[PDB]
Amino acid sequence: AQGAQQIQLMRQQLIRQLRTGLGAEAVNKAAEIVRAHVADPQAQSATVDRFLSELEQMTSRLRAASRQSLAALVEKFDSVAGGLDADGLTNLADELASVAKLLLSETALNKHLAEPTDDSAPKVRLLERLLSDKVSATTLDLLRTAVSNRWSTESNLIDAVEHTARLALLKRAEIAGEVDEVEEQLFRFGRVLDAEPRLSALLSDYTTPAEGRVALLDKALVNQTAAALLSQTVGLLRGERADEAVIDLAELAVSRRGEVVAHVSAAAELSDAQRTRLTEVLSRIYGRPVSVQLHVDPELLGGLSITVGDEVIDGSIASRLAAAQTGLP
Amino acid sequence: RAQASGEVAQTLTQADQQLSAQGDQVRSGLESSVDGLSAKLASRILGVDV
Amino acid sequence: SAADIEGAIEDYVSSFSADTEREEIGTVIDAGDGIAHVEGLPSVMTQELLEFPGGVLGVALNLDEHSVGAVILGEFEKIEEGQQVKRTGEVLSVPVGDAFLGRVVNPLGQPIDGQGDIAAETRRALELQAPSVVQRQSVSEPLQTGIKAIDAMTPIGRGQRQLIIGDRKTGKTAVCVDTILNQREAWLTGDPKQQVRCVYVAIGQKGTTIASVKRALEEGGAMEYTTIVAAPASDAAGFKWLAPYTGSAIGQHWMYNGKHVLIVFDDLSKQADAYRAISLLLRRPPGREAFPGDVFYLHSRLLERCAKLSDELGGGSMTGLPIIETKANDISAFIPTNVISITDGQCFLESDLFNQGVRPAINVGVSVSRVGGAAQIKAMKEVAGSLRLDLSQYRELEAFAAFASDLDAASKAQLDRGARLVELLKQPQYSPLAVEEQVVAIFLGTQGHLDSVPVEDVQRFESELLEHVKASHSDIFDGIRETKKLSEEAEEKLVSVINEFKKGFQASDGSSVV
Amino acid sequence: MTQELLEFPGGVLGVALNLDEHSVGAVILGEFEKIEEGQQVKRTGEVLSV
Amino acid sequence: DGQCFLESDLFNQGVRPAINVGVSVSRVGGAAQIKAMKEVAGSLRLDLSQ
Amino acid sequence: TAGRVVRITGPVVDVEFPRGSVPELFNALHAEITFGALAKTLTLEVAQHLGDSLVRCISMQPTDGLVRGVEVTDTGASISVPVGDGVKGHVFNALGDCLDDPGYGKDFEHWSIHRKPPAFSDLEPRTEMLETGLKVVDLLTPYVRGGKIALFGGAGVGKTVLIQEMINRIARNFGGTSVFAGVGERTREGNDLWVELADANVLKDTALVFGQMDEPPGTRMRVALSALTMAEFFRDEQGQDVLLFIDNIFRFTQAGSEVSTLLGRMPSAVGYQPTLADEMGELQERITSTRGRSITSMQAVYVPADDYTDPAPATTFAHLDATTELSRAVFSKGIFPAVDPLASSSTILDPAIVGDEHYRVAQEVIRILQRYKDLQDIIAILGIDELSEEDKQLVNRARRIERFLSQNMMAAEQFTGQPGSTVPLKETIEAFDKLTKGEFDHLPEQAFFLIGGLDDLAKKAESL
Amino acid sequence: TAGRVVRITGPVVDVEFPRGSVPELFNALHAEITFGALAKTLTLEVAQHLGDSLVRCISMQPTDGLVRGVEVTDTGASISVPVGDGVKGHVFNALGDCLDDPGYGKDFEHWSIHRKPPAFSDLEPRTEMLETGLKVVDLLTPYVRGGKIALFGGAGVGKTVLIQEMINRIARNFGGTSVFAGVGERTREGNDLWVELADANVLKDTALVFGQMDEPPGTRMRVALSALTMAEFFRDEQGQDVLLFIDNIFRFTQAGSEVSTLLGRMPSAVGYQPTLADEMGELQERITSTRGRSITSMQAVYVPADDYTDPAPATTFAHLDATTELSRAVFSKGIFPAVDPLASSSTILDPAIVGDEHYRVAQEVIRILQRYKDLQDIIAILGIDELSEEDKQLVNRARRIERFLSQNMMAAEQFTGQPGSTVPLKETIEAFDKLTKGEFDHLPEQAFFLIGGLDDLAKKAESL
Ligand SMILES: Nc1ncnc2c1ncn2[C@@H]1O[C@H](COP(=O)(O)OP(=O)(O)OP(=O)(O)O)[C@@H](O)[C@H]1O
Ligand SMILES: [Mg+2]
Repeated sequence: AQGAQQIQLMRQQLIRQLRTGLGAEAVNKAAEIVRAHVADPQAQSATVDRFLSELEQMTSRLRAASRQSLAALVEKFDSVAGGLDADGLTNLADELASVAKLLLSETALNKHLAEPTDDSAPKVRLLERLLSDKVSATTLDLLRTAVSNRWSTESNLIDAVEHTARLALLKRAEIAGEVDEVEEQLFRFGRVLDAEPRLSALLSDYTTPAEGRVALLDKALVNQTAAALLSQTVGLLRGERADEAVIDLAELAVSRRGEVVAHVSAAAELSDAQRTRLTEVLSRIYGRPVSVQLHVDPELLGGLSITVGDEVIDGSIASRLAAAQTGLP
Repeated sequence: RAQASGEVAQTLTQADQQLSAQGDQVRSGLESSVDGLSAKLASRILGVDV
Repeated sequence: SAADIEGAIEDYVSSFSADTEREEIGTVIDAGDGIAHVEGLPSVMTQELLEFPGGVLGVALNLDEHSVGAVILGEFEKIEEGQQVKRTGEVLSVPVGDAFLGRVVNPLGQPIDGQGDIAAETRRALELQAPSVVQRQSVSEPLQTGIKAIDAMTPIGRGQRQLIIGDRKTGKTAVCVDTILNQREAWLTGDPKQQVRCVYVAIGQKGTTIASVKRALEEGGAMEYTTIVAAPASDAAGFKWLAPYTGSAIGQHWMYNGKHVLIVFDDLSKQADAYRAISLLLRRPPGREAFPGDVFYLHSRLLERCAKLSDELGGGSMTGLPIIETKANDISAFIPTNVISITDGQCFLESDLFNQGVRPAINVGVSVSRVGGAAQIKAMKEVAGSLRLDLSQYRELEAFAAFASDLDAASKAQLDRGARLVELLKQPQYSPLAVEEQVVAIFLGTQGHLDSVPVEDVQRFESELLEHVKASHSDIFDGIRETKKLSEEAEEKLVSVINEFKKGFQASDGSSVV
Repeated sequence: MTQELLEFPGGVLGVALNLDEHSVGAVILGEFEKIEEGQQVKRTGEVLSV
Repeated sequence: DGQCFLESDLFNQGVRPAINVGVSVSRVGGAAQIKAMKEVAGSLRLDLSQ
Repeated sequence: TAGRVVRITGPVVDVEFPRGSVPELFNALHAEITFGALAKTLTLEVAQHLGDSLVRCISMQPTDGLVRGVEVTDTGASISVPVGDGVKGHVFNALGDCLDDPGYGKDFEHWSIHRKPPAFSDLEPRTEMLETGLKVVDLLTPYVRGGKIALFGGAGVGKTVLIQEMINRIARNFGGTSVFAGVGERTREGNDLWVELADANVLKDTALVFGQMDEPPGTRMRVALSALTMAEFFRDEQGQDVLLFIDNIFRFTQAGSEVSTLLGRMPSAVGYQPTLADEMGELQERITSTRGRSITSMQAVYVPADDYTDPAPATTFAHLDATTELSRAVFSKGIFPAVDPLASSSTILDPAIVGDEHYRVAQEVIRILQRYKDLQDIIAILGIDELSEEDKQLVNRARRIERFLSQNMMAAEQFTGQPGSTVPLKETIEAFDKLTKGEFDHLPEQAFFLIGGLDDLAKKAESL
Repeated sequence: TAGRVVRITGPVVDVEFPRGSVPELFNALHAEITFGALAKTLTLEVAQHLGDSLVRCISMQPTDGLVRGVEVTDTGASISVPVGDGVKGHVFNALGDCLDDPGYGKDFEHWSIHRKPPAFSDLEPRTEMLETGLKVVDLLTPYVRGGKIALFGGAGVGKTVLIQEMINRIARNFGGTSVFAGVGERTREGNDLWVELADANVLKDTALVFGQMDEPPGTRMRVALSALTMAEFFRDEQGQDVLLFIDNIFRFTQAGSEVSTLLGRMPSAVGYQPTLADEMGELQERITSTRGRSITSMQAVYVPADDYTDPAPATTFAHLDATTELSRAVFSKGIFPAVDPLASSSTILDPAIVGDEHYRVAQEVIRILQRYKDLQDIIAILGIDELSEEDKQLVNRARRIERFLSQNMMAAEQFTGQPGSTVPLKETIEAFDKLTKGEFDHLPEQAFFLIGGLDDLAKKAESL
């Protein structure tokens, strides 16, 4: 009886690997057929339309104390900006970046300045003596709140000063009416520096002298807003990857506007109608205004893929090929 | 037990030969079936008629 | 064959559909030694099955402010930094059903015996809660192991939790395999109330050892009703960690349907040794013997899922036979100390008894069953209640073996009795006795019929007597079996046939008997 | 001061052992149950004394 | 490649250099001796351990 | 307003709270588990403040299925048990939720399990003796009103029967109440206890709190305080004397060490928590007599490695005042309640607390039983005839003494049908004084078994 | 495109790579050392991914001379070593380079050191006995042809001489192919093996891979896998039966324990890596034999501090079918080969396989020696004349069994001068059956010591 079951199971294993190889050949031939079908632009348009219509039918790193302190610092920056002007914001961003460099270099000063206290008055006085003659008074008025508040780590004070300088530069960009161009260029440079891993890794020079990275940016890489932002960021990079830093710059820009960036992948650039339909559909899905950073690629031929936040909605010939290929018996 | 073991080994050899012949014969047809299966799966993978 | 080969693929094609549903994504930041740290997955839940793009699985056993620590269940090599990790909506869950009977499965319910795919009947989470105080019932009916030294002195009732604690190569696997083999006489009768099912969870065994156990069960027909959950040492720490919960789920499905189940954990020491690896790799704080703090909660939440259910829940039961490997007989180590306190009883195997010729080597007097006589049929209670007393008196008198002639007659008799009871409890492996037979075996001893047989012949005398009575006087075994009591008339006929046989029996010295 | 006796709002006392650059690790005397985040702690001005 | 385990209890009881012949060993053995010593001492360690 | 889970590492869970809403430690917080197969209202106990509005907590239930960012609501109070006369007759978990009837007791007054022991000025300054009425207990190992008794039980040595007996004793003689703290209870034997006390109909006088082994060490630790808080209500408010059973205290220490390791605290000696003695005292210093009413306790106590120097049993024995030990070697003789008169002991058996006559009688009984426990070797190896006329004149008294320590007791009333006897203390002393002097040698051994005193001894002997 | 070293600490190295060029786990990286005599190309194995595109690697060769910022190039594949009939008769290092003839293997087929073990479907339990001709082995711990044999033993108890003797006995007559992995083994005995195999001409069928202890942890780890992959080639791709010797397998885990703390693994118990069981299983499961193609493994296992409770031996025990078990106690009594007959064990020693004639004698010998070890404590203090006549006769038989289990091994010529002996299995069973039944109690105790069989026993007894 063991032999009888053994021969039956040998037969069953034979038919099973038969079915497996036949399914593999079938899915490979279907892959070739659909890869030939994907060549036509009308077919890609149909695929993206089907996926878009289907969809139509369908600060974080910081801990609590630093989070509250950064929120309050931005609330005061709101009051400062309500009276600011472009020419003044230009200097505000540079002076905030200068004090960020100071705190990043004179670490002994920074550790005292970031001390968590409610009676922070001495720290303010320490700043008042040290900076009152070096930088304009508005920067001091904002750094007063930056220092008085509480921070979870000595790093978050520098982070908040850098963030405030970045917001001031972005506010200059917004008042000048370049809100869209600066975002476009930030994403352009994001994808560039993500595709150029040699110069971008060389930009993460926080072990090397920063002015070299600054001059390298000036030589290699334009609206003066994006250039100022990149130069400030590489000057204050503190070991973060340059590409992931510039992409965070763009994320912050679009989130400051109020929207969120949804990265899109497709075989080719769609017409304006598809872009507007996709933006409206994504806004419906996630309940916010949105901007699409189309990272077109041929490898993901067919369909349409989107990733926003930590979530994905993916449709492509390749992803559905993976789904079909992994389901074989 | 030894006699039954010999019978089992004979069954195993018969299985080997029968399944080799059946595998060849059935793969002969599977080669044809594969074209239609792949044609239909090309439609299912695309999510539209092809 | 061709028709079904093509039809299966045709139906697969027909049933394929779009995966358009949105899902959350993470990315691996660290990977090493079986652990992967995944950033993102904000909505992840503890113990959630993550899937990595090479077709790999993780458990999401640790969640930090910004990272998820996932133990990897297999093929860890294929993981890399930057890999897109998707989350399933599901906590650790395994298929269950009668199809698992006769199969070897990994801790995810996937077949590893190389036979066809298992027909899943249902799916159960590995970590559902145990039956509470109000759902359970008293452990009143036996789980016959077919080992004389257990069923007579440390009995196991179905619903009990009995620890096979001992050294290496001392007969633990042997004892539990005999327990599994003995259930066939119950299985062959299609009454689910008698019919026991078995699950042999192999943790950290080498493949050929699991195969040896499978062959020993096939040789005994136990694969009609026995499942093996195999975490061979080749497989990741996570598989060794989840094998017992997979077995417990497979058994719990049968238990809640009203079947009776026997779970053998072989060995829980390596379950703990695997959870320790997982925990130390996840940087959890260590404690005694480098185990994590919850190493008790690891085993308790397992063994306490063994229970006997009330009539309101079908009356089912799951009987745990956990095995543990002690080091230098230190039953005082951490994990042994834990399981000794979690389990209802302990069948201590010891290497000295094993070498002295006392096999299955249970160190009676130290071994105990807190359930006690409730796990025995009335006949076995009556016949074996005196056995523990006689063996304790022998455990005292054995020092006087040198002076058996000076010893007082009343205790000289007890010494001669004890030696023969010890020989009576010896038993070769893979030869479990039905209760009907070991009732008579113990009756030969406690009622003093062996007293004239030379000690060295006892094992054969019994083996001959039961062969005579089994073949010629079956009504005795039939009575004990069908009425669970050794009635006075059957006792008298049993004594008559014992003397009938004992006149023909011949011993080593050629002497006569009585 | 090091080994200063600090009073916590629940009437509780503690000994200032580890004077860090910006923090003061103290051993609480009595019901540490009554001690929690954000509580104002003030100086007795007395070294550990009875 | 070998041990000369000097037991203090042998040293005290007059056995000096105090080599514990039982645990001590030289695994190169006879190859580290001249033929004469291999003759006369070929098994001296085992005789003294016994 | 409420908090958020931010880290989960097994039973340990970290909860972020706003600046001004942080809970004080040992508070109970509730969280959601919504995945259907594991849905729960997870209970968390605040153990530490990690700083930055973030609290490190230990879970009372399996954290499987918890999600980061899930809402956590502070109850504003510690784990609180229902207390009252209504908890008698019911079985509870460590969190004060009934198993027999979910949702029961939620209407009762709730007392926080974390409360300080009686003030120094309220304690009793001298050790009163507990007249339970059991001969062997009253004579050889007098219990203490407000003290603790180790109970070295075992399999099939009558532990549950002695438990039922002491429950009946306190409930009927003292008009009191009993609370059974099952720490690390095997679910099987917990159900066995539930059904056995229901059959004996003593459940109506007992409140059971089971921290089952199924549960993380948080509840296996806090259940002793849960039961002790029910007892503290019965003592402080209802004015009853109480008998708090703990089974097993070593598992309370073990769960404390497991929680200590989970929270990240460096282990002490053998591997217990550094706070070992502090929390063992928090539990034990609270079982005491106040204002004329007391909580007595019988604590089943494991002893790892049989080492009475291990920190856990050593710390346990620093508190408890008596030691009752049950032996199979005595149970197998039919001597119920099977208290081993020689292994057992009490710190009150000194002529300062007990009277001088009591001490002398108990010491003579111990001397006779020691002689017999030494002679049993001769009895077994050489027979009784090997003993001299004086050694036999002693053994004849020893047999009858050890028999007379047996008693027809209210727990046996379930099976023998005969009522359980309560023997006054003076009568026990005046019985064993005469019995040791030999005034009853002429009676057969069968006359002394399971008899409730001296007048009952006569009633049995003269009829036999 | 290429990477750069960032940090160096001992044999472990940290290497940064561009975002998309990070190498997979267990890939081989090459980095140059350019100082003087140390100048060499350095192989590193990727052990971990540390994030930020960093990867932590173990240097197969000493890091001395290595410089921060130096370029590192990934091979795109794991460590690969030559496989084929041509590697027989040659000596290799873990990296697969020939020690004897540099550059020899660079044209062979190269197999990755790392590969999954065979499926559970490919495995069957082996039951064929292997006759070695050593009394103790063939009787009490018989070996399995196609199984995983082991020679446990503390430091100095003779593992290397025993493994070389097993090579002399098996690989000499064995018709198939043989492989010898020197894992953390002494170089001197490796050379003695090389020249002995060369002299016996067995070398033509023996492939040697040496990672001797002078080599850093990386190569001490991967040398076992490099030899095992040649064994696995001879198994899978050719079918020719194989022998795989390994001295010493313990070092494989030990090397890992040296790197674990540098790799950022928290240490476990007495101080091994937490992965201990996982690594040891991933290695041992590959040494198995699939159906129809055998690998007869013979791996000597070091036992730290002679403590068989050490996690490493305790985990190794699981992966073996036959465990010869040396001990310093037996070695101190001159009972070389020093096998502890009571500790040693074998799965094949069942009457169903070895036959009742063999099993009976083996179990009787074990019973006698166990009683002897039980009685030694008495004998040392009370004396021999204080025993029963039966115990005393058993003692005089056990003392002779102990010394008859000793055997003049051929590899132990240098230990004894006299030539070695091979004792057939039938004669072993006959001799020990006679011994256990007292047919040699009249011979002097010394006649059994280091004698090969009954004829030599008689000749030596008549020499005394
Ligand atoms: N009851 C028995 N009678 C005779 N021999 C036995 C008995 N039980 C076990 N043995 C012998 O002991 C050996 C098996 O031991 P077993 O496999 O039970 O140990 P184990 O607990 O499984 O150890 P490990 O799990 O470490 O392998 C075999 O050689 C077998 O013949
Ligand atoms: Mg086993």
